[PDB]
Amino acid sequence: VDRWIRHAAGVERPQLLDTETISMLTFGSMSERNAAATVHGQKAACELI
Amino acid sequence: VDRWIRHAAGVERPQLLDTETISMLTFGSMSERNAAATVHGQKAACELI
Amino acid sequence: FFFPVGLYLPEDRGYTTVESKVKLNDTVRNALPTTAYLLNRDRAVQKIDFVDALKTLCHPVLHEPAPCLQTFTERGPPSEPAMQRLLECRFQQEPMGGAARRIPHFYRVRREVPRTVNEMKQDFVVTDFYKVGNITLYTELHPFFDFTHCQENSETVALCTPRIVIGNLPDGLAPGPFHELRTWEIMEHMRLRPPPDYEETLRLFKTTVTSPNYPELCYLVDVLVHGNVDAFLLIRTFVARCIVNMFHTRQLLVFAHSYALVTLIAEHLADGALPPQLLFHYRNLVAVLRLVTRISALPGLNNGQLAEEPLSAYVNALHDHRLWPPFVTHLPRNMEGVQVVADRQPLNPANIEARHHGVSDVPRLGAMDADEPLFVDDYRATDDEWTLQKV
Amino acid sequence: EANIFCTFDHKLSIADVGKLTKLVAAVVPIPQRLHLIKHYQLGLHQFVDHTRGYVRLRGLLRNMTLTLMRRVEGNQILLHVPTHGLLYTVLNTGPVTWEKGDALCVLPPLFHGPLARENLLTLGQWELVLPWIVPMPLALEINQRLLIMGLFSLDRSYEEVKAAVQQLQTITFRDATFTIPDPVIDQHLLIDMKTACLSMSMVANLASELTMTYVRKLALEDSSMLLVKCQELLPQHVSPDDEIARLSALFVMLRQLDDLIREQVVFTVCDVSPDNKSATCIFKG
Amino acid sequence: METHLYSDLAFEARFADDEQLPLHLVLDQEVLSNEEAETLRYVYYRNVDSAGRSTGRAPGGDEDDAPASDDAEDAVGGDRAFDRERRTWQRACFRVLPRPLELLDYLRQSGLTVTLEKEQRVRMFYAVFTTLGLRCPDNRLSGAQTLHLRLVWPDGSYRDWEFLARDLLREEMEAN
Amino acid sequence: LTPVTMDVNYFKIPNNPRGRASCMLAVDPYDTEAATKAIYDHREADAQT
Amino acid sequence: IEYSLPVPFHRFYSNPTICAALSDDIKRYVTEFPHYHRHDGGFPLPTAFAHEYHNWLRSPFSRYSATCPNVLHSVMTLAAMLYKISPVSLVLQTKAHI
Amino acid sequence: DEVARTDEWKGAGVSRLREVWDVQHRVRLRVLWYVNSFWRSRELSYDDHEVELYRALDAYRARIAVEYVLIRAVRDEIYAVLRRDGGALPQRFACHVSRNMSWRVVWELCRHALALWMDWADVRSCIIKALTPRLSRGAAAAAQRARRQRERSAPKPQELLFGPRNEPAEQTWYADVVRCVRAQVDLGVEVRAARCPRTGLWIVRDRRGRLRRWLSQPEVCVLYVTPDLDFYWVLPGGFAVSSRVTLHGLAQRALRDRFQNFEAVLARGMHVEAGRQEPETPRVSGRRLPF
Amino acid sequence: GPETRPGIYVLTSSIAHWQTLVDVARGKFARERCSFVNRRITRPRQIP
Amino acid sequence: SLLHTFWRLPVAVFFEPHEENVLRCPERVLRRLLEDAAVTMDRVRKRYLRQELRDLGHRVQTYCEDLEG
Amino acid sequence: AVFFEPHEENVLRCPERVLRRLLEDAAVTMRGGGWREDVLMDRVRKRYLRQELRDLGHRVQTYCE
Repeated sequence: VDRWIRHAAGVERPQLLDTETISMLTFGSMSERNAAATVHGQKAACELI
Repeated sequence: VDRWIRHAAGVERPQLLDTETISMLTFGSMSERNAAATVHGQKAACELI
Repeated sequence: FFFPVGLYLPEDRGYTTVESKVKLNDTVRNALPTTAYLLNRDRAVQKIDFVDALKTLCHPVLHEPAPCLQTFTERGPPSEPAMQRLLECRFQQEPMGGAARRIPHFYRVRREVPRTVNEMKQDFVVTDFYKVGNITLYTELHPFFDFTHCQENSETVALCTPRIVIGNLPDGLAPGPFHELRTWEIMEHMRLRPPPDYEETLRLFKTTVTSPNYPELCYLVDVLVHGNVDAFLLIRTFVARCIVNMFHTRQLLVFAHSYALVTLIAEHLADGALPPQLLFHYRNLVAVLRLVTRISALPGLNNGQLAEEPLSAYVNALHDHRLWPPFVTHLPRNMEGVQVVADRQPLNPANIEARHHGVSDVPRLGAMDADEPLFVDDYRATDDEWTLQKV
Repeated sequence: EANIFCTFDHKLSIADVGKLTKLVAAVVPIPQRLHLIKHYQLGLHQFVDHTRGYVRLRGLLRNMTLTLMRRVEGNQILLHVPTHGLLYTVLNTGPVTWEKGDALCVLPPLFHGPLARENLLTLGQWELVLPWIVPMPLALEINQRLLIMGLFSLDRSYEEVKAAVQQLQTITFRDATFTIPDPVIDQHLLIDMKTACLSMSMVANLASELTMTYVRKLALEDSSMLLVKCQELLPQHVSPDDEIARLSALFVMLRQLDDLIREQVVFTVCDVSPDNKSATCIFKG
Repeated sequence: METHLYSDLAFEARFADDEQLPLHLVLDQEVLSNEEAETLRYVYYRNVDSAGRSTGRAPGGDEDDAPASDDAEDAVGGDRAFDRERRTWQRACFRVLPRPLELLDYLRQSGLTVTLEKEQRVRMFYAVFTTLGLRCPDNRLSGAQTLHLRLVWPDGSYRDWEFLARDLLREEMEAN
Repeated sequence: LTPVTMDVNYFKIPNNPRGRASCMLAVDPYDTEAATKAIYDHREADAQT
Repeated sequence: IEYSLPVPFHRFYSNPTICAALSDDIKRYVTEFPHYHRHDGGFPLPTAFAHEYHNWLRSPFSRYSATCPNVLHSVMTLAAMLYKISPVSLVLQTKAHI
Repeated sequence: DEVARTDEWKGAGVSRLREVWDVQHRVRLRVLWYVNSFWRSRELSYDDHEVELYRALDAYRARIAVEYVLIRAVRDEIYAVLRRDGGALPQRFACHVSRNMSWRVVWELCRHALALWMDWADVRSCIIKALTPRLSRGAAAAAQRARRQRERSAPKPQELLFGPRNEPAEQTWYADVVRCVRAQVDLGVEVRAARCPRTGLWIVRDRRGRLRRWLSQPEVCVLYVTPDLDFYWVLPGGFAVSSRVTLHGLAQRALRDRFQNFEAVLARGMHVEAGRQEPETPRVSGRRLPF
Repeated sequence: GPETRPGIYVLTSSIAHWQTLVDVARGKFARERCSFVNRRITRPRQIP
Repeated sequence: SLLHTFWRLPVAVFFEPHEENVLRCPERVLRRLLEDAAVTMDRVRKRYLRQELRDLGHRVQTYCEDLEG
Repeated sequence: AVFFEPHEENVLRCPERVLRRLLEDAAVTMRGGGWREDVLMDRVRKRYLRQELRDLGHRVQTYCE
C-alpha cells in the first residue's frame, strides 16, 4: 500500500536521513534538484487541513 | 437551575462571602478582570428589549 | 498569501450579489466548489484541484495521532471546575454471550448515564460551534480522529479513536446538507442525477414499516426460515396467501424488515405466484438496493486489488467486509481478521460451529441457552449478499 | 581557506575580552570549515548535550577541524588552522601535565577531581567549553577503559557494574585525578564492540599450534614475576612460510583490534615551558 | 530469520555444561499489541519441571519454602532468594520485524527451501523472533514439563505466558 | 488538437502551439539532456502551464 | 408480548416504545426518566453496548437518522457518508473529483 | 570442497509450521521446526506419564492459587476483625459526617460492596501492588534501617550542636475502589495519604493534590493497603476497619515465582550508572527505514 | 565467486577522519566481511 | 443504628466540596440506593462422571460384541 | 443542615445486631463454597476434555475407515 501511494504521487523513493557526524560536516540536505522547465521563477505552496 | 444557567452562560460562581460583600458596596469593585490579548480595544455593548 | 478552497457556505442564507453578469448551468459541478482559480504572475488563470494537492494528503504523517495523543496526555483534564461534566465514561468490557438474558438486569437499576463527548459535540449548530459557549471544543484535535478524555478504573485517561468513515465527523464541522450535496455530486458522477422512479414503492414501504397493524407472523416466520432456500419452498403457498390476503384487506406490505425475506421472495416467487405489481414492488426494492450499491462503489475506478483486498473495499465501508450488518443470518465468506466472540475467547476457526438438519440433534436443541457452541447454518455468505445485507 | 574569522553577536565587556585574549594560541574546534562563522559554532557548547553520550561526543569531536586563537581586535577573532608538518604553538586549557617528546591528541573534557569548572566566558547561553589536549597514554587508556566498560556492561545488572565502575571510572595520570562523566552505551558502542569481537575471534581462529602453548612451555621451563602474573589469567608440523602468511593475517587483525582504541596524533610537543601552560607542537590540527 | 539459527548453534555449543534443546518461535499480534512490540526490549525463558520447582534451583529441594512470617526484615528471608529468582531465569535472543508480512513468503525471500504439505497462508502484522530453550537433564524428555515465557517492557511491567510441554511435542517428537 | 483542452486557460494567453515550452531560455545553455527532458518528456510537468 | 424480549443493542434499532411495550423494567425506566425517550440514539444502551468509540456508525449517524425525510437521496446519503478517510480512499475519491 | 554448516541450514528450510496455545487458552504462538537442526540428531525419547501430568497440574493450581488464597485470607481477616471488635468499628478517616441520617442503609451497602468486591477479585488489585515494592532488592535493608532510625535515643545537646545533622509525612498507598450501585469495581489505583494535622486522621489525594472525593458518596467503598502491610476497609462516614494482611498461609517461593519485582539489565541507550535521566527508547517501528 | 573477486573503487567522502570513515565503510561493506569469514570457514588452508 | 459522636454539639458547614467530604444525602436517595443494591446480584458434574461411567459400560459391551462378532 | 467535624473517638455502632448476625451468616455461607481459583481450573479441564474427546473421535475415525 506504501508502494501504491508512492506510485499515486510523484515522489519516487523513501530516502534515509543523515547522521550526526555528516550533518556536522554538511550544511543541509538540498534534496530536490532543478527541473528542466523554469519559465516562472521559484515556487512554494503548502497548506493545512 | 442556578448551576445550570451559570454553566450555560459562561459566568462562574459568585465568589462573595462576608469578607468581600460590603467592600463591593463601599466603592464598587473591579470585578471583571482584563483579557490576555486585545487587538481591537476595549469593548462596550448593552441591551434594551 | 492565504486563500481557501472547497468551502461550504450556509445554504440557508444563499445569496447572489450578481444575477446579471453571470448565469451558470444548473449542474452540481458548478454548484459545489471542488477547485480553485488563482492567477499566475502573468495575468493568466490557473486551476488547483484536490488532486493537484494530493502529495500532502496521502502522507504517513497525516494518519497517526501519536505526537498529538502524547501532547494531549501531557495536559489532561480541564482545570475549569465547571468543566467537570464531559469526562464521565464507564467504558468496560465483559462477557457478551449472556447479555441476551441480562438486558433487563441492566435496566433493573434506575441510574442515568452521563452523556458521552460524541453526543455532547453533535448537538451544536453549524455557526455557534465556533463560540466559547461550546464547552467540548478542546477535544477536536484532528480531522481524522477523536480525542476523548474520560474515566478508566478511577483514572481519567485520554483515548484516541479514529473516525473511520466521514460520517463520524460531527455536523458542526460537516453538516447534513453538505452530505446531501455530496450525494447529489456523486449521483451526477454516475449519470444518475435523474434517478429512476421509485417514489411510490418507497412511499408504500414507509407506510408499511411504521403502521401498527403489522402482523405478528412475519417475526416468527423470519426466525423460522433465516433465508434457507428449501425452507421457503415449504412456505410457498403460505406466503402467497400472506401476501395476497393481507395486501387486499390492508394496504401495507408484509415481510418489510428482513433482508433475507426480500432477497428471497423477489428471487424465488418470480414464476407468477402472485399478482404482478407486488412482484414489481419487491423487484423495485431490490433495484433500489442495486442502485445504491452502485453508488457506494466507484465503478469506473474499481479495478485491481491491493494487499489482498478489493480496491472497492478500501473506499467505502459497505464493500469492506470488516463491517457487519446488525442482523446477521449467515456467517461471511471472507473471515480474514474478524475475531468473533460470544463470551470470552474468539471463536475463530471451524472447530466449534456445527449444525445439521433432519437428523434432529437433541444436544443442539438442549444446549440452545448454552451459547458457547454456536450453530452456524453452514452457508458462508458471499460478498455480494454481504454488501446488500449491510445496505 | 586557512585564515578564518568568527563574527560575534553581543557587546563585549572588558572582562570577557580579557578572558579571550588570555586564551591566545589555544585549541578550539569548528564544525563546518568555512570562511566566516557565528559564535555558536565555536567550542563545544553547541555540540554538548547531557545524557546523550560521551562516545557520541568524542565521535563528533573526532571529525572536527581544530584552530588556534590569535589577534582578537573586537567583534571577531582571526582563527588559523595549522598546515601539516609546520611547527605551531598551543596554550593548554585542561590541567593535564605534559612532558617533552610526548605526542598529544584531542579529547572531550572530562570531569575534574577538584572540579574547578571555570566556564572561561559568561554570555547569554553560549558558554565556551573546550576539548582537552591529552597525551597518548592517558587518551589510549581512557578509550580502552570506556570500551572495557562497554564489553563489561552487557548481560549484567546495575549492581556488579556499579561496583566495578566505582573502581573503573577513576583514572590517574602522573599523580593527577580524573573521572569519566557519562559512560552511557550508544549504538556506536555496540558497533565498536561488534568490530572488536569479530577481530578477537578472527585472532582466535588462525592461531598456530605453538603460539597457543608458548606461555605453557614458558611457564614450565622458566620462572619470573610477569610469567606467573600472566599465567594466573589462564610440535608436529613445521611449515614456517605458512606461519609468515598466518602472522601477516594476524598482524592486520591486530592493527584492526588496536585501532578501535587509537585516536591519531593531533600534536607532538617540541618545547614546553616549565609552568605547563604553553608549548610548541609540530603538527597540524 | 537471522536470529533463530544463532541460538540453535549456541544450544548445540553449550551442550556440555547444560543439557538444553532449542525451540524457535514466532509470535503474532494475538499475543501482544504493536505498541507492546515496537518498544519491547528482551525476552526470558524458564523451564519449570513437572512435579517440582524449576531447573535453576538446587536438584533436590531448597530452603525457600518457609512461611513468609508477616514481617519486612525477612519478607523474602534476605536478598539471596531474590538472587535465586534472578538465577532461575535465563535470557534468550530477540528480533523484531514491524511490517506486515507473509511468513512462508518471508522465508522464501531468504534462501530457506520451505516444503509445506499444505499452503497454510499465515498473515500477521509484525514478526518477533525468539527461541525458548527447554531442557532435560537426562537425555529422555518428560512430556509433563512446563515452559514459561516472560516478556518485559522498558517500563518494567510484564505478562508471563506459560504452557505445558505436551501439546508442543505431541507430533514433532513422534515425527523423529 | 483534442476538443477537451481549455480555451479559457490556454487560448486566451500568448502561448506555444503544442502546450510545451519550446522557449529554451528557461532551461540552461549547453545541456542537451535537460533540453530533451523539458521539451519532450512527460514524467515532469512543464514550467509554462 | 411475553414469549420474547427486546434487545436494544446498536445506536440503530434501539427504540424506547418497543422496549417499553415489550419489557416492563425498561418501561419503568422510561417512565422514571422521560428525557431518555429521545429516538436519536439518546436511549441508554447497556454496558455491553456502551462503546460509542468502537463502532463504525457513531452518534452523528443516529442524530441524522431522526431528521431525515423519506426520499431516495435520503436513503443513499447513509451510503455516501460511509466513505472512508483512508489514504487510498482519499486518492480514489479525489481522482473521481469527489 | 567444504560446504559450511550455515549453507546447509539455509538451504534446509523449515519442515512444517506448527502452532500451539497456553494453559489458559489465551495466547497462540507459531513454532517452526528446521530439518538440519541438531534436535533431530540427539536420539531422545518421550515418556508422557499421567500422574506426572497430575502433579504438574497440581503445581499449576498452586501457582494460580497464590494470590487467590491471599485474597480469601484477606476476607477471613475482614470478618475476624469485624467479629473481635464486636462490630463497634472506629473512625480513622477525616470526613464531615451527620447524625440525623439513618445508618441502617449504609451497613447493608457496605456488605453489598464487600460481596461485589469479592465477585471481582483480580491479579491487578491492592495487596499485590502493595507487596511488589516489599518484594524488591533493597527493601529489606531499607526496612530494617527505617526500623533502626525510628528507634533512636534522646537527642543529647552534644550531638545536637556539633554532630552531623538529621534528615516523610506523605505516603503512597494502593487502593481498590468498589462502586456498589452502578456495579463498576475499579481494580487498582494509586493514592497518596497524609495526617491532616488539625486532628489525628488521614486524608487521601491523587498525584496532583486532587483530594479524592468518593468518600462523601454513599454509593462506593474503598480498600487501602500500605507498604507496611496495613489494611484499611473504608465505608462512607469515615469509619474504617484496620488490620494486618497475613502471609503465614503462603509459601515464600510462591510469592517469588508469582509477582517478583524486576531489577534491570543493561542494554543500548541506558546509562552505566543508575538513577539518571535516560535517552530515547530504541523504538524500531514501521514508520522509518531501519537506517 | 568460487575462487576470487577483487573489486576496486575510488571513494569521495566528506569525512576527513580515518576511523569513522572506515567504520561507516565496513558498515556499508559488511557483506564482504561475511564472505571473508565464509571463505575462512570453507578453506582451512588458504590465508585470506 | 445511630453512631456515637464524640463532639456533643453539631458544627455548621460552609465548605465547598474541594475542601472537605460531607454526607448530606436524605433518606429517599438511600432508599433508591437500597432498591438498586438489593436486586443487582454442582450435582450435574458428578452426574457427568456417572454418565462417563455409563459410556464405559457402553464401550465395553460393544467390545464384547467386537470379540463375539 | 448541620454536621460534625470528625475525630478518632466518634465511632459507629454494631447496627443493633440484626445485620451483624446476617453478616456472620454471609461469612459461614461463603466459608464452604466457591473458591474462585478452581473456576479457571474447570475451564482448562473442560478445554482438555473437549480436545481429548476430539482426539479420540478423530483417532477412531481414521482407524475405522
